Amino acid sequence: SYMLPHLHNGWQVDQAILSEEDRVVVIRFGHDWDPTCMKMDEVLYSIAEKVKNFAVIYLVDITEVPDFNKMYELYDPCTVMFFFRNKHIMIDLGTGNNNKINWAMEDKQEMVDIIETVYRGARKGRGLVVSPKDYSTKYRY
Amino acid sequence: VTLGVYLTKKEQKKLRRQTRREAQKELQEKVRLGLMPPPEPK
Amino acid sequence: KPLPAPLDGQRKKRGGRRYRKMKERLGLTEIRKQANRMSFGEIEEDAYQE
Amino acid sequence: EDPSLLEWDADDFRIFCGDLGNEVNDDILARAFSRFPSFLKAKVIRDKRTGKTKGYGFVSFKDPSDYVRAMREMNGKYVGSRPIKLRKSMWKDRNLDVVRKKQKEK
Amino acid sequence: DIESSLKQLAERR
RNA sequence: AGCUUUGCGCAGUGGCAGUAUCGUAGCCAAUGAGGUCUAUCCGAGGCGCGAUUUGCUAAUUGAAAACUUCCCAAUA
RNA sequence: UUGGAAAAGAUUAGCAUGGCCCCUGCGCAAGGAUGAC
Repeated sequence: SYMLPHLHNGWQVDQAILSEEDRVVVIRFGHDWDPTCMKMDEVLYSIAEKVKNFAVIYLVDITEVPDFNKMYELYDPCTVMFFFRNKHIMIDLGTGNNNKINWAMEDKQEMVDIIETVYRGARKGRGLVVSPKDYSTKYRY
Repeated sequence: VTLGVYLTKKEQKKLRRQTRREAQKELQEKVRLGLMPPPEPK
Repeated sequence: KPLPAPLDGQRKKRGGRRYRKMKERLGLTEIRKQANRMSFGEIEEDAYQE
Repeated sequence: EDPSLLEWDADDFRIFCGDLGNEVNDDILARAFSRFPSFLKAKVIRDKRTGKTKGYGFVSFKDPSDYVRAMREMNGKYVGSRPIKLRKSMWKDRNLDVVRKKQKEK
Repeated sequence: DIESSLKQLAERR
């Protein structure tokens, strides 16, 4: 499956980041073999037709284009990062850093809310968007 | 020859609303662009 | 099933017999008193009335 | 007094271009081509001896109808690091204040 | 289109 | 010759404004949508969408809430 | 007149505009009634 077209070329991915400016660009640097990236792709497909009018999500393979995993240092098996009009917005997840999500978010509503908040912060220009979630914990009990 | 036909009541209401809106918009465009000051709204 | 764009209102300039009717009928003004105060000194209701 | 409007008194359509970034549209604020003279005799005002722009900048188009059409079509459009909008200029010196005081209380 | 990528992913898993 | 009917569009006035005003773009619809009266009678709306748009003024918070320089010092 | 240092414009409320329902003056269609030594 993986209906989201993965930008094979690194320069193609960079141009795609420079392609759209009025919406949210999310790149899934996870390798499609691992099950975690499969769950991330499933979550994206859940929000494929929802956040489409406000965002443009693309997949990525760190093996295909390695420059993204060597310059941005995306060492996680499946890290979700955002870039808005040549500005990598930071989501205030609270996991020590804000460059990636790094978690296999199995909740479609949580992903949709995060996308909406990221879009609102990008519109407001805040480079560090306050994520409306307590991602610092496992959020399970 | 050149002859007309009847109209519709719903079409009449739509035409009246659209014509009033278009007249207001045309007046605003003509008197707000900067060619002639508009009067006070009465 | 599209999703509405993350956009809000531009600015507020109208009010009174143009937007006040909706804010008085639909979003009608509640008591706004005797229901928001807590009286941090005393205790009106029971300890576990809730 | 402020001897500034002497270089801009052209009976044109003047608009308020402000609430933008400090460096956004620093020198190309009039580079747009929505009309014939763009923002003629207009620039971005700034706070002197600080290297910073104080927001509002001059926006004066010599064509009134073209200015109105461009402002309506480009209200809050993407302008550099901060999309700014347009609104009617004040141009209210003391020659307007005297007449306003005369016509208000009388 | 997506068929080739899906087949490639499946063949490695 | 004066007036006037459906009244129309302009401009003024009065009132209404979430049930309403309208597009209704999805659908039926002058080739009948609907029924306790009227049933061999009546004959044009209804289901769902979305808002009630144009500007000015005061205030309000904030250090600043915006329209072309500024805080300073003996004089003129 | 002379002289030294230099919130990416927001919240809240009314007023008219604006939307429709009524009338008026205007403009005129098709007509309706009448005066015509």
